[PDB]
Amino acid sequence: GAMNSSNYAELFNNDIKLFVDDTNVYRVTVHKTFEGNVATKAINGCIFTLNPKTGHLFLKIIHTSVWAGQKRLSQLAKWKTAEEVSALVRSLPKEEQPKQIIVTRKAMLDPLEVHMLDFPNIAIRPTELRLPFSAAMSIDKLSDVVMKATEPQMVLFNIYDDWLDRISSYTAFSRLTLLLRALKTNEESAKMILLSDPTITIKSYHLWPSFTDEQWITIESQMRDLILTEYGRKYNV
Amino acid sequence: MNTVPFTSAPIEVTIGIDQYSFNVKENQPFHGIKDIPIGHVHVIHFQHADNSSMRYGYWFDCRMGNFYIQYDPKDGLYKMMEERDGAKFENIVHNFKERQMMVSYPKIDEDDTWYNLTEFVQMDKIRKIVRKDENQFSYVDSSMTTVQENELSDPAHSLNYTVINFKSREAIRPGHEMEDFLDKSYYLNTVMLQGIFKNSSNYFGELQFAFLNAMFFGNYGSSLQWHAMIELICSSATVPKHMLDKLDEILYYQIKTLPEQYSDILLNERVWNICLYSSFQKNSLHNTEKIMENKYPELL
Repeated sequence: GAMNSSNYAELFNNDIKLFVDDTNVYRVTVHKTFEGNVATKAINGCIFTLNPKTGHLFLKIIHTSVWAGQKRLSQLAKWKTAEEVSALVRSLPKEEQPKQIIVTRKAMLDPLEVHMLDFPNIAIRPTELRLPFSAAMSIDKLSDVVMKATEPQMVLFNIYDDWLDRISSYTAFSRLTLLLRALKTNEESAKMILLSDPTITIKSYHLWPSFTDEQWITIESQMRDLILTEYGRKYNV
Repeated sequence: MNTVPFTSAPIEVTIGIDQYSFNVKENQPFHGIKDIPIGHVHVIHFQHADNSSMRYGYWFDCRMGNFYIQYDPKDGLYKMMEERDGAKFENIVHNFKERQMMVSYPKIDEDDTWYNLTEFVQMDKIRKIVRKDENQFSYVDSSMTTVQENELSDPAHSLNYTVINFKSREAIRPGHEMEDFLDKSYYLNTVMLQGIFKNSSNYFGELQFAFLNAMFFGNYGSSLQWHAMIELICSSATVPKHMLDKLDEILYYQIKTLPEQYSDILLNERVWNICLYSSFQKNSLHNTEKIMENKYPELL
Protein backbone atom coordinates (compact mmCIF):
# COMPACT_ATOMS: atom_id res chain seq x y z
CA GLY A 1 0.00 0.00 0.00
CA ALA A 2 1.18 3.55 0.96
CA MET A 3 4.87 4.59 1.00
CA ASN A 4 5.68 6.34 4.38
CA SER A 5 8.50 7.14 6.94
CA SER A 6 8.24 3.44 8.15
CA ASN A 7 9.30 1.92 4.74
CA TYR A 8 11.76 4.65 3.49
CA ALA A 9 14.83 2.36 2.87
CA GLU A 10 12.62 0.52 0.30
CA LEU A 11 13.36 3.45 -2.10
CA PHE A 12 17.09 2.43 -2.25
CA ASN A 13 16.76 -1.36 -2.69
CA ASN A 14 17.39 -3.20 -6.03
CA ASP A 15 13.67 -3.38 -7.18
CA ILE A 16 13.35 -0.81 -10.05
CA LYS A 17 10.84 1.91 -9.01
CA LEU A 18 9.75 5.38 -10.25
CA PHE A 19 8.17 8.38 -8.54
CA VAL A 20 5.62 10.20 -10.76
CA ASP A 21 4.74 13.85 -9.92
CA ASP A 22 2.00 15.53 -12.03
CA THR A 23 2.04 18.99 -10.24
CA ASN A 24 3.72 20.82 -13.23
CA VAL A 25 1.78 19.07 -16.08
CA TYR A 26 -1.07 21.66 -16.41
CA ARG A 27 0.31 25.19 -15.73
CA VAL A 28 -1.59 28.50 -16.25
CA THR A 29 -1.31 32.28 -15.66
CA VAL A 30 -4.72 33.78 -14.61
CA HIS A 31 -5.49 37.22 -16.24
CA LYS A 32 -8.30 39.83 -16.83
CA THR A 33 -10.08 40.01 -20.26
CA PHE A 34 -10.79 43.34 -22.06
CA GLU A 35 -14.42 42.98 -20.77
CA GLY A 36 -13.08 42.54 -17.16
CA ASN A 37 -13.77 38.75 -16.94
CA VAL A 38 -11.00 36.28 -15.93
CA ALA A 39 -9.26 33.91 -18.36
CA THR A 40 -6.33 31.41 -18.15
CA LYS A 41 -3.43 31.08 -20.61
CA ALA A 42 -1.63 27.67 -20.38
CA ILE A 43 2.20 27.48 -20.43
CA ASN A 44 4.49 24.52 -21.15
CA GLY A 45 4.40 21.86 -18.40
CA CYS A 46 6.26 18.62 -17.55
CA ILE A 47 5.81 15.13 -16.00
CA PHE A 48 8.49 14.52 -13.34
CA THR A 49 9.29 10.77 -13.38
CA LEU A 50 12.30 9.84 -11.19
CA ASN A 51 14.29 6.64 -10.29
CA PRO A 52 15.24 7.56 -6.64
CA LYS A 53 18.01 4.87 -6.68
CA THR A 54 19.81 5.94 -9.93
CA GLY A 55 18.78 9.63 -10.09
CA HIS A 56 17.57 9.03 -13.72
CA LEU A 57 14.87 11.65 -14.50
CA PHE A 58 12.47 11.11 -17.48
CA LEU A 59 11.26 14.74 -18.00
CA LYS A 60 8.31 14.57 -20.46
CA ILE A 61 7.58 18.13 -21.68
CA ILE A 62 3.84 18.84 -22.05
CA HIS A 63 3.47 21.45 -24.84
CA THR A 64 0.41 23.81 -24.63
CA SER A 65 -0.84 22.39 -28.01
CA VAL A 66 -2.03 19.22 -26.14
CA TRP A 67 -4.76 21.36 -24.39
CA ALA A 68 -6.08 22.97 -27.65
CA GLY A 69 -9.87 22.49 -27.84
CA GLN A 70 -10.03 20.21 -24.78
CA LYS A 71 -12.46 20.63 -21.80
CA ARG A 72 -11.92 20.00 -17.99
CA LEU A 73 -8.10 20.36 -18.33
CA SER A 74 -7.19 19.64 -14.62
CA GLN A 75 -9.00 16.24 -15.11
CA LEU A 76 -7.42 15.58 -18.56
CA ALA A 77 -3.93 16.41 -17.14
CA LYS A 78 -4.13 13.34 -14.79
CA TRP A 79 -5.09 11.01 -17.74
CA LYS A 80 -2.46 12.51 -20.10
CA THR A 81 0.17 11.99 -17.30
CA ALA A 82 -1.05 8.34 -17.02
CA GLU A 83 -0.91 7.87 -20.88
CA GLU A 84 2.68 9.27 -21.06
CA VAL A 85 3.98 7.13 -18.07
CA SER A 86 2.35 4.01 -19.63
CA ALA A 87 4.01 4.91 -23.01
CA LEU A 88 7.42 5.33 -21.23
CA VAL A 89 7.15 1.92 -19.50
CA ARG A 90 6.24 0.18 -22.85
CA SER A 91 9.28 1.93 -24.49
CA LEU A 92 11.73 0.46 -21.86
CA PRO A 93 13.27 -3.00 -22.29
CA LYS A 94 11.57 -5.58 -19.98
CA GLU A 95 14.59 -5.69 -17.58
CA GLU A 96 14.39 -1.83 -17.21
CA GLN A 97 10.62 -1.65 -16.52
CA PRO A 98 9.71 -0.67 -12.95
CA LYS A 99 8.17 -3.19 -10.48
CA GLN A 100 6.46 -0.24 -8.67
CA ILE A 101 5.32 3.31 -9.54
CA ILE A 102 4.70 5.71 -6.61
CA VAL A 103 2.41 8.71 -7.38
CA THR A 104 2.99 11.86 -5.32
CA ARG A 105 -0.80 12.68 -5.50
CA LYS A 106 -3.64 10.15 -4.77
CA ALA A 107 -5.72 11.56 -7.70
CA MET A 108 -3.15 9.88 -10.05
CA LEU A 109 -3.96 6.33 -8.74
CA ASP A 110 -7.07 5.49 -10.84
CA PRO A 111 -5.77 7.12 -14.07
CA LEU A 112 -2.40 5.30 -13.79
CA GLU A 113 -3.99 1.94 -12.75
CA VAL A 114 -6.38 2.05 -15.79
CA HIS A 115 -3.51 2.93 -18.25
CA MET A 116 -1.33 0.09 -16.82
CA LEU A 117 -3.99 -2.74 -16.96
CA ASP A 118 -1.62 -4.51 -19.50
CA PHE A 119 1.02 -4.62 -16.63
CA PRO A 120 -0.75 -6.44 -13.70
CA ASN A 121 2.66 -7.15 -12.03
CA ILE A 122 3.57 -3.39 -11.75
CA ALA A 123 2.29 -2.08 -8.35
CA ILE A 124 0.81 1.49 -8.36
CA ARG A 125 1.26 3.06 -4.88
CA PRO A 126 0.46 6.29 -3.09
CA THR A 127 2.83 7.88 -0.56
CA GLU A 128 2.23 9.66 2.80
CA LEU A 129 5.54 11.57 2.19
CA ARG A 130 5.04 15.31 1.32
CA LEU A 131 7.71 15.37 -1.45
CA PRO A 132 8.80 18.76 -2.81
CA PHE A 133 8.93 17.68 -6.53
CA SER A 134 6.66 20.69 -7.46
CA ALA A 135 9.86 22.83 -7.07
CA ALA A 136 11.51 20.96 -10.05
CA MET A 137 10.69 24.05 -12.18
CA SER A 138 12.97 26.10 -9.77
CA ILE A 139 15.98 24.18 -11.25
CA ASP A 140 17.11 26.62 -13.98
CA LYS A 141 18.16 24.01 -16.63
CA LEU A 142 14.83 22.07 -16.29
CA SER A 143 12.72 25.31 -16.40
CA ASP A 144 14.75 26.40 -19.54
CA VAL A 145 14.08 23.17 -21.62
CA VAL A 146 10.31 23.20 -20.66
CA MET A 147 9.77 26.91 -21.64
CA LYS A 148 11.79 26.64 -24.92
CA ALA A 149 9.93 23.48 -26.14
CA THR A 150 7.94 24.10 -29.40
CA GLU A 151 6.61 20.48 -29.46
CA PRO A 152 6.14 17.42 -27.17
CA GLN A 153 9.62 16.21 -26.13
CA MET A 154 11.21 13.73 -23.64
CA VAL A 155 14.53 14.89 -22.07
CA LEU A 156 16.70 12.55 -19.89
CA PHE A 157 18.65 13.96 -16.88
CA ASN A 158 20.53 12.60 -13.84
CA ILE A 159 19.09 14.77 -11.02
CA TYR A 160 22.01 13.73 -8.67
CA ASP A 161 24.75 14.87 -11.19
CA ASP A 162 27.83 12.73 -10.20
CA TRP A 163 26.94 12.58 -6.42
CA LEU A 164 26.59 8.73 -6.42
CA ASP A 165 30.41 8.51 -7.08
CA ARG A 166 30.83 9.83 -3.48
CA ILE A 167 27.53 9.16 -1.52
CA SER A 168 24.78 6.48 -1.31
CA SER A 169 21.31 6.86 -2.99
CA TYR A 170 19.78 7.42 0.51
CA THR A 171 22.08 10.44 1.10
CA ALA A 172 21.64 11.70 -2.52
CA PHE A 173 17.79 11.58 -2.21
CA SER A 174 18.02 13.37 1.25
CA ARG A 175 20.20 16.14 -0.33
CA LEU A 176 17.76 16.45 -3.31
CA THR A 177 14.60 16.61 -1.08
CA LEU A 178 16.34 19.27 1.12
CA LEU A 179 17.38 21.43 -1.91
CA LEU A 180 13.83 21.16 -3.43
CA ARG A 181 12.12 21.88 -0.04
CA ALA A 182 14.31 25.08 0.28
CA LEU A 183 13.54 26.16 -3.33
CA LYS A 184 9.80 25.60 -2.61
CA THR A 185 9.75 27.55 0.74
CA ASN A 186 11.87 30.57 -0.39
CA GLU A 187 13.07 30.36 -4.02
CA GLU A 188 15.13 33.65 -4.00
CA SER A 189 16.99 32.76 -0.73
CA ALA A 190 17.71 29.13 -1.85
CA LYS A 191 19.09 30.29 -5.27
CA MET A 192 21.23 33.00 -3.47
CA ILE A 193 22.68 30.24 -1.18
CA LEU A 194 23.49 27.97 -4.20
CA LEU A 195 25.23 30.60 -6.44
CA SER A 196 26.52 33.31 -3.95
CA ASP A 197 30.22 32.15 -4.31
CA PRO A 198 31.10 32.73 -8.03
CA THR A 199 34.20 30.36 -7.94
CA ILE A 200 31.85 27.26 -7.68
CA THR A 201 30.19 26.71 -11.12
CA ILE A 202 27.62 24.26 -12.65
CA LYS A 203 29.29 21.90 -15.17
CA SER A 204 27.63 22.08 -18.68
CA TYR A 205 26.48 18.40 -18.14
CA HIS A 206 25.12 19.06 -14.56
CA LEU A 207 22.12 20.71 -12.87
CA TRP A 208 23.72 21.78 -9.50
CA PRO A 209 27.10 23.38 -8.63
CA SER A 210 30.37 21.40 -8.25
CA PHE A 211 30.58 21.58 -4.39
CA THR A 212 33.34 19.70 -2.50
CA ASP A 213 32.18 17.35 0.35
CA GLU A 214 32.82 20.20 2.91
CA GLN A 215 31.03 22.87 0.80
CA TRP A 216 27.94 20.51 0.56
CA ILE A 217 27.82 20.32 4.43
CA THR A 218 27.89 24.18 4.60
CA ILE A 219 25.20 24.35 1.81
CA GLU A 220 23.02 21.68 3.49
CA SER A 221 23.27 23.67 6.82
CA GLN A 222 22.30 26.98 5.05
CA MET A 223 19.21 25.20 3.52
CA ARG A 224 18.05 23.79 6.92
CA ASP A 225 18.39 27.34 8.47
CA LEU A 226 16.36 28.84 5.53
CA ILE A 227 13.63 26.17 6.02
CA LEU A 228 13.31 26.76 9.85
CA THR A 229 13.35 30.64 9.61
CA GLU A 230 10.52 30.52 6.99
CA TYR A 231 8.60 28.04 9.25
CA GLY A 232 8.72 30.42 12.29
CA ARG A 233 7.32 33.21 10.07
CA LYS A 234 4.62 30.97 8.42
CA TYR A 235 3.28 29.90 11.89
CA ASN A 236 4.35 32.75 14.29
CA VAL A 237 6.33 30.25 16.52
CA MET B 1 -53.02 -21.88 -7.27
CA ASN B 2 -50.19 -24.37 -6.46
CA THR B 3 -49.10 -26.00 -3.17
CA VAL B 4 -45.74 -26.87 -1.50
CA PRO B 5 -46.61 -29.44 1.21
CA PHE B 6 -44.27 -30.18 4.17
CA THR B 7 -43.81 -33.77 5.49
CA SER B 8 -43.49 -32.30 9.05
CA ALA B 9 -41.93 -29.43 11.10
CA PRO B 10 -39.67 -31.22 13.66
CA ILE B 11 -37.68 -28.03 14.58
CA GLU B 12 -38.85 -24.54 15.56
CA VAL B 13 -38.22 -22.29 12.52
CA THR B 14 -39.26 -18.92 11.01
CA ILE B 15 -40.55 -19.78 7.46
CA GLY B 16 -40.51 -17.18 4.67
CA ILE B 17 -42.52 -17.37 1.41
CA ASP B 18 -41.55 -14.42 -0.84
CA GLN B 19 -41.97 -11.21 1.27
CA TYR B 20 -44.18 -12.97 3.93
CA SER B 21 -43.11 -15.05 7.00
CA PHE B 22 -44.67 -17.24 9.73
CA ASN B 23 -43.20 -18.71 13.00
CA VAL B 24 -43.59 -22.54 13.29
CA LYS B 25 -43.16 -24.28 16.73
CA GLU B 26 -41.14 -27.56 17.20
CA ASN B 27 -43.42 -30.54 16.15
CA GLN B 28 -46.35 -28.11 15.28
CA PRO B 29 -48.82 -29.81 12.88
CA PHE B 30 -47.74 -27.63 9.89
CA HIS B 31 -48.09 -29.29 6.43
CA GLY B 32 -47.19 -26.45 4.10
CA ILE B 33 -48.21 -23.44 1.96
CA LYS B 34 -51.20 -23.38 -0.49
CA ASP B 35 -52.71 -20.78 -2.95
CA ILE B 36 -49.20 -19.87 -4.32
CA PRO B 37 -49.73 -17.60 -7.40
CA ILE B 38 -48.86 -19.30 -10.72
CA GLY B 39 -46.82 -17.12 -13.16
CA HIS B 40 -43.92 -15.98 -10.92
CA VAL B 41 -40.75 -17.49 -9.40
CA HIS B 42 -41.06 -17.89 -5.61
CA VAL B 43 -38.59 -18.41 -2.74
CA ILE B 44 -39.28 -20.42 0.43
CA HIS B 45 -36.73 -19.64 3.16
CA PHE B 46 -35.83 -20.63 6.68
CA GLN B 47 -34.17 -19.37 9.86
CA HIS B 48 -33.91 -21.88 12.74
CA ALA B 49 -35.09 -20.54 16.15
CA ASP B 50 -31.97 -22.14 17.80
CA ASN B 51 -29.43 -20.83 15.19
CA SER B 52 -30.40 -17.42 13.67
CA SER B 53 -27.18 -18.05 11.63
CA MET B 54 -27.55 -19.41 8.05
CA ARG B 55 -30.75 -18.06 6.54
CA TYR B 56 -31.23 -20.56 3.63
CA GLY B 57 -33.87 -21.20 0.99
CA TYR B 58 -35.11 -22.52 -2.37
CA TRP B 59 -36.06 -20.66 -5.57
CA PHE B 60 -38.75 -22.57 -7.49
CA ASP B 61 -41.57 -22.24 -10.07
CA CYS B 62 -44.61 -24.60 -9.54
CA ARG B 63 -45.08 -24.82 -13.36
CA MET B 64 -41.81 -26.87 -13.48
CA GLY B 65 -42.88 -29.73 -11.14
CA ASN B 66 -44.42 -30.83 -7.82
CA PHE B 67 -42.13 -29.67 -4.92
CA TYR B 68 -42.33 -30.40 -1.17
CA ILE B 69 -40.18 -29.76 1.95
CA GLN B 70 -38.95 -32.46 4.34
CA TYR B 71 -36.62 -31.98 7.34
CA ASP B 72 -33.35 -34.03 7.15
CA PRO B 73 -32.19 -34.82 10.74
CA LYS B 74 -28.67 -35.73 9.46
CA ASP B 75 -27.85 -32.49 7.49
CA GLY B 76 -30.11 -30.55 9.93
CA LEU B 77 -32.13 -28.54 7.42
CA TYR B 78 -35.48 -28.25 5.63
CA LYS B 79 -34.82 -29.68 2.11
CA MET B 80 -36.82 -29.10 -1.08
CA MET B 81 -37.53 -32.30 -3.09
CA GLU B 82 -39.46 -33.07 -6.33
CA GLU B 83 -42.31 -35.69 -6.24
CA ARG B 84 -42.41 -37.36 -9.74
CA ASP B 85 -45.64 -39.39 -8.87
CA GLY B 86 -48.43 -36.83 -9.74
CA ALA B 87 -51.22 -38.98 -8.16
CA LYS B 88 -49.32 -39.52 -4.84
CA PHE B 89 -48.69 -35.70 -4.69
CA GLU B 90 -52.32 -34.62 -5.51
CA ASN B 91 -53.51 -37.13 -2.82
CA ILE B 92 -51.01 -35.80 -0.19
CA VAL B 93 -52.02 -32.14 -0.85
CA HIS B 94 -55.83 -32.92 -0.87
CA ASN B 95 -55.52 -34.67 2.63
CA PHE B 96 -53.54 -31.71 4.18
CA LYS B 97 -56.00 -29.11 2.74
CA GLU B 98 -59.04 -31.12 4.01
CA ARG B 99 -57.38 -31.18 7.51
CA GLN B 100 -56.61 -27.37 7.06
CA MET B 101 -52.96 -27.97 8.05
CA MET B 102 -51.62 -25.49 5.40
CA VAL B 103 -51.05 -21.69 5.58
CA SER B 104 -52.49 -19.66 2.68
CA TYR B 105 -50.06 -17.48 0.60
CA PRO B 106 -51.45 -14.16 1.95
CA LYS B 107 -51.63 -11.97 -1.21
CA ILE B 108 -53.79 -8.77 -1.12
CA ASP B 109 -55.67 -8.39 -4.50
CA GLU B 110 -54.44 -4.71 -5.00
CA ASP B 111 -50.83 -5.68 -4.17
CA ASP B 112 -48.34 -6.01 -7.09
CA THR B 113 -45.25 -6.02 -4.79
CA TRP B 114 -44.02 -9.53 -5.73
CA TYR B 115 -44.61 -9.08 -9.52
CA ASN B 116 -42.74 -5.72 -9.21
CA LEU B 117 -39.73 -7.40 -7.47
CA THR B 118 -39.59 -10.45 -9.90
CA GLU B 119 -40.73 -8.84 -13.23
CA PHE B 120 -37.59 -10.01 -15.18
CA VAL B 121 -36.56 -12.99 -12.95
CA GLN B 122 -36.83 -16.37 -14.81
CA MET B 123 -36.09 -19.83 -13.25
CA ASP B 124 -33.91 -20.83 -16.26
CA LYS B 125 -31.60 -17.80 -15.49
CA ILE B 126 -31.53 -18.60 -11.73
CA ARG B 127 -30.37 -22.21 -12.58
CA LYS B 128 -27.34 -20.83 -14.60
CA ILE B 129 -26.32 -18.54 -11.67
CA VAL B 130 -26.94 -21.41 -9.10
CA ARG B 131 -25.62 -24.63 -10.80
CA LYS B 132 -27.23 -27.92 -9.54
CA ASP B 133 -28.63 -29.38 -12.76
CA GLU B 134 -30.19 -32.55 -11.21
CA ASN B 135 -32.78 -30.27 -9.44
CA GLN B 136 -35.48 -27.98 -10.99
CA PHE B 137 -35.22 -25.68 -7.87
CA SER B 138 -32.18 -23.60 -6.59
CA TYR B 139 -30.68 -23.54 -3.03
CA VAL B 140 -29.12 -20.24 -1.71
CA ASP B 141 -27.92 -19.27 1.82
CA SER B 142 -26.25 -16.44 3.86
CA SER B 143 -22.67 -17.73 3.32
CA MET B 144 -22.48 -18.67 -0.44
CA THR B 145 -19.71 -16.67 -2.20
CA THR B 146 -19.76 -15.31 -5.77
CA VAL B 147 -17.35 -16.27 -8.65
CA GLN B 148 -15.95 -12.67 -8.24
CA GLU B 149 -15.48 -13.03 -4.42
CA ASN B 150 -13.68 -16.42 -5.07
CA GLU B 151 -11.18 -14.77 -7.54
CA LEU B 152 -10.02 -12.02 -5.06
CA SER B 153 -13.32 -21.39 -2.61
CA ASP B 154 -15.59 -24.45 -3.51
CA PRO B 155 -16.82 -23.68 -7.09
CA ALA B 156 -19.91 -26.06 -6.88
CA HIS B 157 -21.56 -23.90 -4.07
CA SER B 158 -20.82 -20.50 -5.81
CA LEU B 159 -23.19 -17.79 -7.11
CA ASN B 160 -22.17 -17.38 -10.82
CA TYR B 161 -23.23 -13.71 -11.19
CA THR B 162 -21.84 -11.95 -14.31
CA VAL B 163 -18.43 -10.48 -13.29
CA ILE B 164 -18.42 -6.64 -13.42
CA ASN B 165 -15.10 -4.85 -12.76
CA PHE B 166 -14.72 -1.13 -13.70
CA LYS B 167 -10.85 -1.49 -13.79
CA SER B 168 -10.58 -4.55 -16.07
CA ARG B 169 -9.52 -4.87 -19.74
CA GLU B 170 -13.16 -6.03 -20.38
CA ALA B 171 -14.40 -2.55 -19.21
CA ILE B 172 -11.67 -0.39 -20.88
CA ARG B 173 -10.87 -0.33 -24.64
CA PRO B 174 -7.14 0.24 -25.41
CA GLY B 175 -6.73 3.96 -26.33
CA HIS B 176 -10.13 4.91 -24.73
CA GLU B 177 -8.88 4.66 -21.09
CA MET B 178 -10.23 8.04 -19.78
CA GLU B 179 -13.36 8.01 -21.99
CA ASP B 180 -14.40 4.46 -20.96
CA PHE B 181 -13.55 4.91 -17.21
CA LEU B 182 -15.53 8.17 -16.85
CA ASP B 183 -18.40 7.09 -19.26
CA LYS B 184 -19.19 3.37 -18.89
CA SER B 185 -21.62 3.36 -21.96
CA TYR B 186 -19.43 1.01 -24.12
CA TYR B 187 -19.07 -1.49 -21.19
CA LEU B 188 -22.89 -1.31 -20.49
CA ASN B 189 -24.22 -1.32 -24.11
CA THR B 190 -21.60 -3.34 -26.17
CA VAL B 191 -19.86 -5.70 -23.69
CA MET B 192 -22.71 -6.38 -21.20
CA LEU B 193 -26.08 -5.79 -23.02
CA GLN B 194 -25.27 -6.81 -26.68
CA GLY B 195 -22.35 -9.16 -25.68
CA ILE B 196 -23.27 -11.12 -22.49
CA PHE B 197 -26.93 -10.55 -21.38
CA LYS B 198 -28.22 -10.24 -25.03
CA ASN B 199 -31.07 -7.87 -23.80
CA SER B 200 -32.02 -5.49 -20.88
CA SER B 201 -34.58 -8.06 -19.58
CA ASN B 202 -31.77 -10.59 -18.70
CA TYR B 203 -29.69 -7.74 -17.12
CA PHE B 204 -32.67 -6.61 -14.98
CA GLY B 205 -33.48 -10.25 -14.05
CA GLU B 206 -29.95 -10.78 -12.62
CA LEU B 207 -30.10 -7.32 -10.83
CA GLN B 208 -33.50 -8.24 -9.25
CA PHE B 209 -32.26 -11.79 -8.26
CA ALA B 210 -29.10 -10.33 -6.64
CA PHE B 211 -31.26 -7.85 -4.62
CA LEU B 212 -33.63 -10.58 -3.41
CA ASN B 213 -30.70 -12.85 -2.31
CA ALA B 214 -29.17 -9.83 -0.46
CA MET B 215 -32.48 -9.02 1.31
CA PHE B 216 -33.78 -12.52 2.15
CA PHE B 217 -30.44 -14.21 3.09
CA GLY B 218 -28.18 -11.17 3.91
CA ASN B 219 -25.87 -12.63 1.21
CA TYR B 220 -23.02 -10.08 1.00
CA GLY B 221 -21.72 -10.96 -2.54
CA SER B 222 -25.32 -10.59 -3.85
CA SER B 223 -25.47 -7.08 -2.32
CA LEU B 224 -22.14 -6.23 -4.10
CA GLN B 225 -23.60 -7.54 -7.43
CA TRP B 226 -26.87 -5.50 -7.04
CA HIS B 227 -24.88 -2.27 -6.36
CA ALA B 228 -22.43 -2.93 -9.28
CA MET B 229 -25.31 -3.42 -11.81
CA ILE B 230 -26.98 -0.12 -10.64
CA GLU B 231 -23.65 1.74 -10.75
CA LEU B 232 -22.81 0.50 -14.33
CA ILE B 233 -26.14 2.02 -15.62
CA CYS B 234 -25.92 5.31 -13.56
CA SER B 235 -22.24 5.79 -14.71
CA SER B 236 -23.20 5.49 -18.45
CA ALA B 237 -23.96 8.79 -20.33
CA THR B 238 -25.92 6.85 -23.06
CA VAL B 239 -28.69 4.46 -21.84
CA PRO B 240 -31.93 3.65 -23.73
CA LYS B 241 -34.83 5.79 -22.31
CA HIS B 242 -36.97 2.64 -21.67
CA MET B 243 -34.11 1.16 -19.58
CA LEU B 244 -33.90 4.29 -17.34
CA ASP B 245 -37.71 4.40 -16.85
CA LYS B 246 -37.78 0.65 -15.98
CA LEU B 247 -34.70 0.92 -13.66
CA ASP B 248 -36.50 3.76 -11.74
CA GLU B 249 -39.51 1.37 -11.19
CA ILE B 250 -37.32 -1.65 -10.22
CA LEU B 251 -35.32 0.30 -7.60
CA TYR B 252 -38.44 2.07 -6.21
CA TYR B 253 -40.07 -1.31 -5.29
CA GLN B 254 -36.71 -2.67 -3.89
CA ILE B 255 -36.26 0.43 -1.61
CA LYS B 256 -39.99 0.32 -0.64
CA THR B 257 -39.76 -3.44 0.33
CA LEU B 258 -36.37 -3.26 2.27
CA PRO B 259 -36.89 -3.61 6.06
CA GLU B 260 -36.20 -0.11 7.57
CA GLN B 261 -33.74 -1.62 10.16
CA TYR B 262 -31.39 -3.24 7.47
CA SER B 263 -30.70 -0.01 5.44
CA ASP B 264 -27.36 0.34 7.39
CA ILE B 265 -25.94 -3.05 6.07
CA LEU B 266 -27.86 -3.51 2.70
CA LEU B 267 -27.37 0.02 1.15
CA ASN B 268 -23.92 1.33 0.04
CA GLU B 269 -23.68 5.10 0.90
CA ARG B 270 -21.07 5.82 -1.86
CA VAL B 271 -22.99 4.09 -4.67
CA TRP B 272 -26.41 5.67 -3.79
CA ASN B 273 -25.00 9.23 -3.27
CA ILE B 274 -23.05 8.90 -6.60
CA CYS B 275 -26.11 7.44 -8.47
CA LEU B 276 -28.74 10.00 -7.24
CA TYR B 277 -26.55 13.19 -7.00
CA SER B 278 -23.27 12.97 -9.17
CA SER B 279 -23.89 10.46 -12.04
CA PHE B 280 -25.04 11.07 -15.64
CA GLN B 281 -28.45 9.68 -14.55
CA LYS B 282 -28.69 11.89 -11.36
CA ASN B 283 -32.00 13.34 -12.79
CA SER B 284 -33.41 10.14 -14.42
CA LEU B 285 -34.54 8.25 -11.23
CA HIS B 286 -37.37 10.48 -9.93
CA ASN B 287 -39.37 7.77 -8.09
CA THR B 288 -36.22 6.20 -6.54
CA GLU B 289 -34.77 9.61 -5.44
CA LYS B 290 -38.13 10.57 -3.82
CA ILE B 291 -38.54 7.27 -1.85
CA MET B 292 -34.80 7.25 -0.81
CA GLU B 293 -35.00 10.94 0.41
CA ASN B 294 -38.27 10.27 2.39
CA LYS B 295 -37.30 6.83 3.83
CA TYR B 296 -33.43 7.00 4.21
CA PRO B 297 -32.30 10.70 4.38
CA GLU B 298 -29.49 9.72 6.91
CA LEU B 299 -27.71 7.49 4.29
CA LEU B 300 -27.66 10.54 1.94
